[PDB]
Amino acid sequence: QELAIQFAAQAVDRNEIEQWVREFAYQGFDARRVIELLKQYGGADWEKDAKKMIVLALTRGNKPRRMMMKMSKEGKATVEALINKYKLKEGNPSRDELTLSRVAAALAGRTCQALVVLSEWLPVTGTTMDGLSPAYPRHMMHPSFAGMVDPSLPGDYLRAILDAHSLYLLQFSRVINPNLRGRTKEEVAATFTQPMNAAVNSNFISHEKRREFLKAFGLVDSNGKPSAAVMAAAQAYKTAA
Amino acid sequence: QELAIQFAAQAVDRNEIEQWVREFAYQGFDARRVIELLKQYGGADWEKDAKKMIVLALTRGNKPRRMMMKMSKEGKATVEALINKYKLKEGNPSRDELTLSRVAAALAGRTCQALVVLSEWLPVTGTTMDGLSPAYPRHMMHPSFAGMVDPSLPGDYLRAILDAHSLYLLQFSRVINPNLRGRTKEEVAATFTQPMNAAVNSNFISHEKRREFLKAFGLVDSNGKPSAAVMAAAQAYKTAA
Amino acid sequence: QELAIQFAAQAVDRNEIEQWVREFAYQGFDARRVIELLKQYGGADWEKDAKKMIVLALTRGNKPRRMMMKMSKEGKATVEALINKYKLKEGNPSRDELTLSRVAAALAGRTCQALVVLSEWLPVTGTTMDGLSPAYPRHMMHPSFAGMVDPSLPGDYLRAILDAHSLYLLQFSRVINPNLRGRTKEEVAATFTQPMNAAVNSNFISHEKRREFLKAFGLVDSNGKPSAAVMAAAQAYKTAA
Amino acid sequence: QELAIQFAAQAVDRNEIEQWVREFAYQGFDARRVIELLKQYGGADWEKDAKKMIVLALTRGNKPRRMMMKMSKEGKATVEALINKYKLKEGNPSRDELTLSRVAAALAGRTCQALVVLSEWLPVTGTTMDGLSPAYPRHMMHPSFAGMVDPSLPGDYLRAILDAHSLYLLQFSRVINPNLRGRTKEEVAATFTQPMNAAVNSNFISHEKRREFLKAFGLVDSNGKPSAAVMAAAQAYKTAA
Amino acid sequence: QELAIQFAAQAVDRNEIEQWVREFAYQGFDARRVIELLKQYGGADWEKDAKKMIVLALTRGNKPRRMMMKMSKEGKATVEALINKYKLKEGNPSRDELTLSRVAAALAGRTCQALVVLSEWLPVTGTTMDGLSPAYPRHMMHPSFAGMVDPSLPGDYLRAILDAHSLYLLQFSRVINPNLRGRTKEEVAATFTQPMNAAVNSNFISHEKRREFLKAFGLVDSNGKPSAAVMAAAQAYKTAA
Amino acid sequence: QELAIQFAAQAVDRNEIEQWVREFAYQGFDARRVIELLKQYGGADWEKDAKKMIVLALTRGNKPRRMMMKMSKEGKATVEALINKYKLKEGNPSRDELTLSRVAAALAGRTCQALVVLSEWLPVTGTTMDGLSPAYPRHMMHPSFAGMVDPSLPGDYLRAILDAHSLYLLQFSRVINPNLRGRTKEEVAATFTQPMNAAVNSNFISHEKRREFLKAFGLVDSNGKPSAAVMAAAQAYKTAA
RNA sequence: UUUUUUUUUUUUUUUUUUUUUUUUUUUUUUUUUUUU
Repeated sequence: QELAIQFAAQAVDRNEIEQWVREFAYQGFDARRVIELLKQYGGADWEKDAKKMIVLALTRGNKPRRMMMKMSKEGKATVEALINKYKLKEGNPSRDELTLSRVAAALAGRTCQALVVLSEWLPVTGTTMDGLSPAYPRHMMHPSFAGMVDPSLPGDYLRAILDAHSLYLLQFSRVINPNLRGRTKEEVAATFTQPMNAAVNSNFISHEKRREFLKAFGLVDSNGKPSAAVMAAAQAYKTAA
Repeated sequence: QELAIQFAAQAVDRNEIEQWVREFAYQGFDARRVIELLKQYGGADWEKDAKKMIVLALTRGNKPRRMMMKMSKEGKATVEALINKYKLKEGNPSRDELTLSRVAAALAGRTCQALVVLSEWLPVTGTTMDGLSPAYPRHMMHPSFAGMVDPSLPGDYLRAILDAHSLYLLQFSRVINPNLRGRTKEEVAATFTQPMNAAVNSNFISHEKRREFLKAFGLVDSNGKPSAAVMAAAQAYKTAA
Repeated sequence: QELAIQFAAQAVDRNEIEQWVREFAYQGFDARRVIELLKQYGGADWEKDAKKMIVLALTRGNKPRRMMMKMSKEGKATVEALINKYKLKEGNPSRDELTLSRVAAALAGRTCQALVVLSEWLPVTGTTMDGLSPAYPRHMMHPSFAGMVDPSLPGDYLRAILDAHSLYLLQFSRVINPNLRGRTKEEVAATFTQPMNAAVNSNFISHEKRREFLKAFGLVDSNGKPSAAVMAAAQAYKTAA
Repeated sequence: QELAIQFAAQAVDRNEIEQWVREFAYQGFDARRVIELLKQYGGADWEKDAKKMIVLALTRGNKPRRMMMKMSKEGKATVEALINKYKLKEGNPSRDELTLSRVAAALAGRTCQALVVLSEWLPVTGTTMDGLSPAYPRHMMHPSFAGMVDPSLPGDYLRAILDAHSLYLLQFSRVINPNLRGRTKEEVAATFTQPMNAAVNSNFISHEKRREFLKAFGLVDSNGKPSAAVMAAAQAYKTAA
Repeated sequence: QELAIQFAAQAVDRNEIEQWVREFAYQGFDARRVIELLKQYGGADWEKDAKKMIVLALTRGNKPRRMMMKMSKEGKATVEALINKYKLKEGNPSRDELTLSRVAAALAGRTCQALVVLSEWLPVTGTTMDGLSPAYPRHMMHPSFAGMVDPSLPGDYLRAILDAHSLYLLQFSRVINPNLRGRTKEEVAATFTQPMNAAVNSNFISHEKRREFLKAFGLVDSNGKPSAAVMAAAQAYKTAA
Repeated sequence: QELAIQFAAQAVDRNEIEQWVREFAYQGFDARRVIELLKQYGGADWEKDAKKMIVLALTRGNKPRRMMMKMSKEGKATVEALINKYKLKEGNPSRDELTLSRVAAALAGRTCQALVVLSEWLPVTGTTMDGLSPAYPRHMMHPSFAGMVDPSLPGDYLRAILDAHSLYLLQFSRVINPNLRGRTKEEVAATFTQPMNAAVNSNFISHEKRREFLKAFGLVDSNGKPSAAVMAAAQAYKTAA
């Protein structure tokens, strides 16, 4: 009956396992087919509407019918136009459905750049983040930044980017979710660490191209070492409450 | 399909984003509507009644029907006269509605000045605040002070004003809300930091005019550096329980 | 629309605000009404019955019908005689109504002196308070003592009297209220600090006359500095659980 | 109206207050009523049965019908004989009713002496108490010991006896009451301090006679100073968890 | 009425109290009844079946009908044969009833020796106990060990054996009782300290014979001083969580 | 009656006890039944499907119907075929039923080898484990590793492997179980230590064969001493929160 | 001298939240609690 030893003695095929992990992957976040659906509904005006949807998701939220209740007449007409065109939903729906958070996650490059302008209009302001860590990087102030993180970066550097980004996520998750307010750092960390690592390890946008974005935003140097601003934020998360 | 890199490589238009944030803005509070409604119901006697309502909201509270139960005959007639004229409500109602807290928040300048006289009649007395931080600024002893804070001030100075003001808010929020009494500093901070930052970043009263008020109250010097009293209160909040 | 600056630029009238704070004060002014009602129902025998009501409120409680259930035949007749004459009630009723706690609060001078005799008959004994702070002042062992506290006293000294008195209130509030037993020092403090400060800042009995009582009880010296017994009790409250 | 100063200036009559406190006293315990009922049901064999009831309450508990379920045939007949004769009950009944705890509390002198023999048969053994404080006084190992404590003893000495006695109460109350196990020393203190002080300040057995018992048990010397064993137990309670 | 002083002045009869404590003892003294019942039901094959019942109670538990559900066909027949012969029960039944835990408790000498062989088959393994205290005594790894403890041993030595044994009980009680998992060291201690002390102070097996067993197991030396392994485990309980 | 001493004086037969522990063992024989059922449903294609089920259980989870909801068309396909063939269930079912966790536990050899390829796809990534302990062993990244642990290894070495493996289990159990997030290290340890020790002490795969696997994975040397990576992870668990 | 638990637990690019929260010279509890 002890024939499992022979099954274990078998040489592991690296690519045979790589085929099944991509097949049995946690699908739902879409990312690559978000752009496929954006051009399907939007057509030619998909780029202008995507820019509108990034500002909308960053300042207000993910639920479009809830934010429409407390909004201006000018906003009410523009938001409803996007819901009836792109068939936008709220929460975590199917693979073929679109949400405001999914549009911001797929176009992570434009989203991170928009955070420099939209600094004091976010649920967690830049001044609040500056209090925890002096001169906190504005580009890290959204969960979609995890899609811009290069996993090929060295261990100490990769952890320094993720720990600095987790400082915002700790504050942000407690603001948007009221039942996580009383819960400790470790309890809050367990809710955002899983979708964060999934966005870093996603095959969408190559390792070299992702590294170029981090250099352009002024997060890492020519080699890959993070800036003093990132290092201070990563150290602040270690002693955070 | 990976054409999102080209969309991300695009230079972000600062003013194009500024147009949409004002369009998709959160329709809440608005200090302009309060003054517009005060002159609509009051007429000419709106300034004298506003002075009465600021003192009423400072010493008693926001609920007018609840405070009327335990009040003198002189007060009962004057308070009911304001409810039937200005159509005053309790809690968080619609944009077209008025509350005692909204009147005190819109006219933040007069409210701040009234705290110097009404020091020992507040829920949190000046002597109690003096125990935590020696010679605590009396002008910071109301959540409406956030509307007098200048966001154009340097980072270190802007945080010093907000941290000093948060020392009162920590004590005040635990007094008016009984379920926040047992909860830690971080838990209490999360409830008042959001409407505080919204009042600082609000377009009502220019950055230069707001800076003049802080100088007049004796909080900041000719340049913008806060006084020793403000600096001690900001340091006290860092080590607060 | 930004005309609130002109309303704020107005010079604050100290006495105009002083008129409205007394008008919009909590209830239709206490203490004075109690003595006015005591002479109205009692007549000439009001002083002897007040002495009886002080001993009754200090040893038993505020509810007269509840304490009558577990009392001697001699007590049952004397207590019922006071209820039918002075129309005594239980809890927090209207301005024109009388309670055993209100009689003890109005005549704070006689109440504090009675605590020296009635030391081991209180819910919190003198021996129990002497364990927390060596030689705890017996005169502070009732919430009515707040009416004998002089607010004109220097900041450091005024806080020393209130912190020493709060050490008793922390123990007393947890004894009379069972749901406050499990709650921390900060949670218990928030329930008694509000009516305590209201009795200190009350206009009943002059600042100079109140200072004379504290000197007579042996709490403060000829100038206003509290005794070693008061200073030790104030320090004990800072490290109290 | 400020004529309360004249009422307060009056010299407090020690004896006049002493008359009303005994008149308006709270009834719950019995002491005199217990012995009156023991001779009423027992008659001549009341002294032999009281000795049996002290051993029964000390080793087993207060509930007689519950302890009979897990007892020998010899015990079952003797215990039931006491229930049918003295009409013994369980819990906190009326003044005219008797319980095993009330018999042990009324005859505190015999109960404390029985603890020397019944040392390892108690819920909290003498060896367990020796671990907390070396050579712990055996006479203090029952809540009925509070009835033997002399309140006329000096402050430092009176607190030393109560703090040493509370060391047992802290362990015992957590053993019999399972919901008090998780609660801190201060939370446990609040449940036993009220009936403890009531027994100390009770008029049953004079101050001089109570002092003689403490001297006979070897707790205090010829003057009133407690022994090294009591002093060590009082110091152990101050640092107890 | 104060005639209790005369009743207390009476000389306490050591043996008169000793008669009633044995009469009013807790029905659990089955140490004699178990062996008496094993000889009645089993007969001559009682010694072989007792050895089987010790291994069964140590590895599985005290519920014979519950453990039979998840067991081999060979075990199912042997276990059911013991239940139908000795009339074995589960839980806490009457005096003249037998349970797997009662058989292991009565024959404590064989049970403790079986723990050396059955080390990794217990609910709490020997390797787990070695992590808390290096080289933890295997003979102490069962609540029945309390019946092998000599109470005539010196105070410091007696406490060292009990504190070392309590380290296992703390780990064991939390494994078998799931609601005790979240509860602190003090809460768990209160549940096992009472039946532990009862087994130590039990008259079954003389003080000298009990001391010989502890010497034979290698727990105490020729005089009575415990080994370095026992001393380390007693120190580990003091700093345990 | 005290004849238990003679029964205890008897020399314990090591193998006589070894016969009864295997007879009165928990369950039938798990791990053996899994392979027996895999060949029963699978037949010849059981080895290829087992490799697919290992990758599926490691990356997603134990519930097959829940993970199918958020998966690709290619993924939804291969998973549903395995449920209808092997009759796969979710949770803790009967002995004759199969789960994804049971397949991974029985074939522990290939499961440990799959973790060097699938490091960043696990709920707890390798980079996260590297932060707690530098260069954490990738073969210890699953609860099924306990089945590869050799119990015949020396005490200090055996504890070093289990303490290093417990570092992952502490992080993993808090990720998959949300109510264990707030609970301390000791509370989380009590839930995984019991099934861990059961897999180490299990008779499936001999002690010598298990030792060969740990040498092949690069965990222990030629004798049995663990590597510096394992020693650092075991030390990290001792100071872990 | 009781409690006898079980290779289990499989969570999720989302939980997107609001210038709000306005509490009270009040609260007046009782030699009890007796667990295995």
